[PDB]
Amino acid sequence: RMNIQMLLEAADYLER
Amino acid sequence: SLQNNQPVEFNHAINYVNKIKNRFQGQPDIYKAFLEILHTYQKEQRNAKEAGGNYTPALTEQEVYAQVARLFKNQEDLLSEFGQFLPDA
Repeated sequence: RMNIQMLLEAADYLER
Repeated sequence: SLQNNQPVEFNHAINYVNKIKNRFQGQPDIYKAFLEILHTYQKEQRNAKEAGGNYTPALTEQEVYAQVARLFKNQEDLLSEFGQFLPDA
């Protein structure tokens, strides 16, 4: 799955 | 666990999200908004896939495009890069 879940983990990564 | 094995997509993801956070660094409201949108879409998609089959989501790909479009004015560039992630629906 690559469309939304990807951007989700990315943001959660940079954030914390 | 994912399924892909290309570290390129990950890099592109961080670049985009970072681009938005930087472009809207002044207004943290816009950033938090977009995030909440994606989060909601996730809970909806999962609910449907967990409901077995009989279920009607309230937030789909088209619905997200519309909402993000209204919130993102004069910024079709970002909306485009976001739509690219969406498969052939």
